[PDB]
Amino acid sequence: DELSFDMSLVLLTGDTYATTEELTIQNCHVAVFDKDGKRIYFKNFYSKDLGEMKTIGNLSGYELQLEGVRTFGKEDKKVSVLVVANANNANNSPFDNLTTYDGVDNSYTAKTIAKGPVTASLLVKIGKSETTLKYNQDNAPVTVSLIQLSAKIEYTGVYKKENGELLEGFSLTKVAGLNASSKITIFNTSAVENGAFSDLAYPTTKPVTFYTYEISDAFKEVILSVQSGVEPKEYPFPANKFIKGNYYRIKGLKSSTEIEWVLENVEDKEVTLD
Repeated sequence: DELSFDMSLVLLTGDTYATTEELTIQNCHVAVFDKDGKRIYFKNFYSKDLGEMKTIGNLSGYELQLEGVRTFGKEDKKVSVLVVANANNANNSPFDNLTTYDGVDNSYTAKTIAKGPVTASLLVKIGKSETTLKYNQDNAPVTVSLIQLSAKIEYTGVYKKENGELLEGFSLTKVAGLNASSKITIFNTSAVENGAFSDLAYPTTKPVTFYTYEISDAFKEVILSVQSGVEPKEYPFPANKFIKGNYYRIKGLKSSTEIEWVLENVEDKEVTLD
């Protein structure tokens, strides 16, 4: 005795600061679990399966079909669906051998990915939703709201404190302390939860907009090396201020003395300085 369901899945990347690249999903891993956290179904989707990015004004996302989710037929069955976007390998995902959501061995909560945020169009997103599979009844769509597992950081230069005029020079030469490792079951876009850490090199193209996974250690720093004449000076920021699913701007204020740095949380419209 066994019944088979097909689920309609909606992946929402955004609900106007994120670029089309940063909203792109090229591949994903979808996992379905029972009430006890046992994985009953999983599927790895790629660009031909994900289809096109649908957009209705302010909203944007992808539609997916989960064919052949097997149950054992006892009316309604409450389940949860977890989506990990842009972390798959060529033909499979690193999560394929994870048989439980929360467990001691081979679990999604224990899983750490070490592939750092570098490409805007291949940024990892994660989401989880709870639903009920209605037996011998017509299907209904289930939406999964995905968050950005990385933080977005834009260095916008050094300005004159007196008039707000942008100064020439003050080139970003180095960013040290960016994180390339992360947990995949953390969804709070307001608190730092990632305990995983490994060094993420600052690209040789020295970009002004760059990414990192969260850093929980209160003693870790993200250090910016900006030109101040002959030798570039180091400027440290608390690594735990950059939370996943947020966009930040680093601005400096020159006053013929030192530089007064400003950390802005763009979506929240908040600023933090000394």
